[PDB]
Amino acid sequence: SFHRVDQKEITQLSHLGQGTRTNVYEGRLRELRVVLKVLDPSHHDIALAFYETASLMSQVSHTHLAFVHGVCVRGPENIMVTEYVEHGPLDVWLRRERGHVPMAWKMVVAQQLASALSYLENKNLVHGNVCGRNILLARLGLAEGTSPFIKLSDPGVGLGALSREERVERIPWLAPECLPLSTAMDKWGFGATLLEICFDGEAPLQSRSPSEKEHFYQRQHRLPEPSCPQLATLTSQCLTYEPTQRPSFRTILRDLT
Amino acid sequence: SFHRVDQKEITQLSHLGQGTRTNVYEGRLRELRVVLKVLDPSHHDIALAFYETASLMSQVSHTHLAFVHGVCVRGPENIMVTEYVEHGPLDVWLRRERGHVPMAWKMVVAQQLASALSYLENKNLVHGNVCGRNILLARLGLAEGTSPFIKLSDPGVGLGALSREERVERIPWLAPECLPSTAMDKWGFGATLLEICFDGEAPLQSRSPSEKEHFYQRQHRLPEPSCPQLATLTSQCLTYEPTQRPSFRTILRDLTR
Ligand SMILES: CNC(=O)c1nnc(NC(=O)C2CC2)cc1Nc1cccc(-c2ncccn2)c1OC
Ligand SMILES: CNC(=O)c1nnc(NC(=O)C2CC2)cc1Nc1cccc(-c2ncccn2)c1OC
Repeated sequence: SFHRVDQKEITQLSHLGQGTRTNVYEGRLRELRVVLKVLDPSHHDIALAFYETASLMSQVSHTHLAFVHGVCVRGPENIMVTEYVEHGPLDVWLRRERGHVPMAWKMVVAQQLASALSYLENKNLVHGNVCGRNILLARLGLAEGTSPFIKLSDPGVGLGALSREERVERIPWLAPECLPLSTAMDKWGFGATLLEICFDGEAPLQSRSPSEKEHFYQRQHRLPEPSCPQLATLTSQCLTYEPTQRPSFRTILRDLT
Repeated sequence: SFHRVDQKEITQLSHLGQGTRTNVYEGRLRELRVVLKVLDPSHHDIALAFYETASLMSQVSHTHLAFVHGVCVRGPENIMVTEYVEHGPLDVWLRRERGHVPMAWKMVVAQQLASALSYLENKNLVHGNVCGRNILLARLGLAEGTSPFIKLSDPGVGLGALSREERVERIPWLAPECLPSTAMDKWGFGATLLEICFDGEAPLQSRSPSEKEHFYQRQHRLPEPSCPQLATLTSQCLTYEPTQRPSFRTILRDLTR
């Protein structure tokens, strides 16, 4: 379970984006600043998948995971009330500052992403949506002697409710076993996100057509090596088609530090 | 003197604000994150008050004073290359977080500002523009987190070069004797101490130039702070007799107890 929010406590403001089956808005919680994830009109299947995500996030506590205030369930409306994170999604930032993000900064982001993912591994919980967009910058770490500070977002509508078409869109982040749930899928996610971070918010296959994406996974191909050997080995280990072959986050965090 | 920065070394980024006769931009220095204070096309005396400010800031070193990198000369425009601090101006932050800033937080900021201002007093060096806006937050310190870490900015185009209209615009922070010495920063400190107490809202801010000037001409005194721990300190500071204002050595001593 998750905390219930009455429609009278939440105010909608600026549209920020569009998630899988959702529309992201800025909002107020009665007045604290929040983000409202408004689920589109849906079957009970999708509403339940949205609840599992709120629940996963509601029963966790880590310094590098966004907080969930609860869910507001009305007539045809489901709104996840979540933490507003100052500088927004990392992928957008990495594109804005393309060619000007040092290796040291990216490395911190990776340690923080893996610290957050080691905690869900030990509690045998699956995030299932690791990508640049779901990494939020609480602190930019642009000034000397200041490091970036991340906050991994809620995974949105759970993978179990998405269609093949929607799963194909999640490539290169989607684990190949997930194309047709284990914690090993977040190892593929962490891996494809390392690549996205190295290539300054430009993930491999991102421009490719759904068929070209689907074919790459069907033909069992592998993603490019990054432009920094500081992560080249770690990525090859994570981005293996064999789930059992992927390193544990305990191992990853060791391989980083 | 000060360092000469070529325009090849700098990169102008997003605009942050406007000062007296300047436009403030975020930027890069070849690679550090910097703040570029671009002076408007100016006459040799204005540019000299700008060069004098660069010089003051260049030839001083203090933990709680922002760093000046050098000066660039791009056609009619002069660029003061300064330090980028993580959270920017303090007034902006106090207004944003009004009614959520503990007295302790305000007292750490006060001492830190008195330290910077004592350093310059032992050096017999005036600032001339001590106001909330010229208080930069390197560490936010809410909550706890460790406590805040401010940096007093450069004062921009020196007072001496400004007009009556510009000097009036600096009320309530402008010392009354400066409307028609190191004593002026004691008023500036006092006026800022009110600004910090009233959560970034200074007295006379929203008033007309004639109302502001009239308040000073009629020798009218500013409000008492809602912070009782500062009532006497600011009363001693915000006096119309420069010689009746305490030294920063005294303010610091008093602040500890
Ligand atoms: C848990 N809190 C959050 O997720 C969240 N928090 N803060 C911000 N702040 C901001 O943006 C700041 C203004 C810059 C944005 C956030 N989410 C967000 C914004 C825009 C698009 C998406 C999206 N979601 C799924 C698919 C695609 N995009 C999205 O969710 C990740
Ligand atoms: C010496 N370095 C600086 O002054 C300075 N350094 N860092 C930040 N960081 C940021 O903001 C980053 C976004 C967090 C802001 C800074 N200055 C600043 C920002 C915006 C407006 C002004 C202005 N100056 C005079 C009058 C009115 N406004 C201004 O100068 C004080």
